[PDB]
Amino acid sequence: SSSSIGEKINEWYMYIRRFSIPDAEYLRREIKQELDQMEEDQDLHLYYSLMEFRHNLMLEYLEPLEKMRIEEQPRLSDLLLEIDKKQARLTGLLEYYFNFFRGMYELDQREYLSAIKFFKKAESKLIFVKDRIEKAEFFFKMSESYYYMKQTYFSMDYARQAYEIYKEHEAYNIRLLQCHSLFATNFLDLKQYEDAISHFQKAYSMAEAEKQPQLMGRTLYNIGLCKNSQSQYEDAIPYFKRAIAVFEESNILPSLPQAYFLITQIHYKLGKIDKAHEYHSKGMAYSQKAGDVIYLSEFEFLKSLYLSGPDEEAIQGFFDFLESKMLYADLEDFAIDVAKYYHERKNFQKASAYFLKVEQVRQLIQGGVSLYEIEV
Amino acid sequence: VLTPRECLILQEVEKGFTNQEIADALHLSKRSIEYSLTSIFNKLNVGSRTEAVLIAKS
Ligand SMILES: [Mn+2]
Repeated sequence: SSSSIGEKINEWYMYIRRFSIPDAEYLRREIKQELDQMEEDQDLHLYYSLMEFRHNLMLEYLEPLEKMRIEEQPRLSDLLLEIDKKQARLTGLLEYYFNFFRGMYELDQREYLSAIKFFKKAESKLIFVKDRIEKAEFFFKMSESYYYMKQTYFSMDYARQAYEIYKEHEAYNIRLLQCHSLFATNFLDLKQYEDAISHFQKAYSMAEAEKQPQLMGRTLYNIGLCKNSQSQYEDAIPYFKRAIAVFEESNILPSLPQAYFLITQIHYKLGKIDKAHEYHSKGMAYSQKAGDVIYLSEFEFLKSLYLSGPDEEAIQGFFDFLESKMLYADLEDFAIDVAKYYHERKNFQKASAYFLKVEQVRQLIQGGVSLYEIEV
Repeated sequence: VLTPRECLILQEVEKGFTNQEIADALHLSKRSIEYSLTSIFNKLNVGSRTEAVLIAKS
């Protein structure tokens, strides 16, 4: 993994600063081999090249000590200061990548406080990153990360910082488009549905310019999603239909299980069961083809709920599956869907019970953190 | 403060291995063992292999 390789390069650097030769050599070797077995991103390749150079500098500064009597040798700790002093630009760049990659690794480990701390250290080193497009890429990645951590305001703020830089270049309309997608998804979490739609629409027009099938489709899907979240089911249908058409014309297999799911569910909810069934059959098949584990179970769930009675025992297995996967947001939503199914059927005892399930799920620790070395 | 792997190198030194024998035992180049010792000896503040062995043992 790109994320794990960067963290190994981090460890390599810590051994280099200590002049621990065996350790640094072992990591250097393992890292070279791992990168020889992959097409690494440009950021990772550069970080490695920098560290390779820095490792050779370590050896170069050590070399004169070989011929020195011991008392004439400087303390390694001072050698290190000299290196950092005479190679200030290298060091700063290394600090930027070290912290960025450690932050990414911590995020991956779901260590959120730790990720933020490293992301901030990285940002303070951004001055060493000259290319303003590379800066925008950092802000863009911060935006995606805080979208994931649901620090919605910070996510929008970083998207704005990225957008401002992309706006000044002409060859980056695609990234600009994705900044709009970032604004939209954030608006969506804020329930600002019209604002989200409006940005998805902008993104759409841009993706159509760039003739980008995937983005075009996703954009259309997200609009349908917004409509669906407002329970405006009829209004969502045409957008889901258009998205599917786009995905299907090109052969974007990965996107299809999803594109078929909400529209299938909608037709169940609208009581359009023959149409539901056809969407279901197709969506289920696409999921089987792509080998999509999650969507297989979710299409299965639609049957369990809308056709099978409902089948509460199968629904329960599904709920447990989602939870084991930490798909809490979907789990809440599906429990609501079950509650609402029973509600319309005037089965209020069952509805109330699933509404209770919803609250239980909202009580789970979904993104817990840990303080670093704070005494209680 | 030696890493476990640096201690390992020193342990082989105490047993009387040559640099070449340490290299082979640890799958490192001899050159790397030389660098390692220069670093290790500096850290132990000693000026010889024999004397690194003594400070090691205390
Ligand atoms: Mn490669």
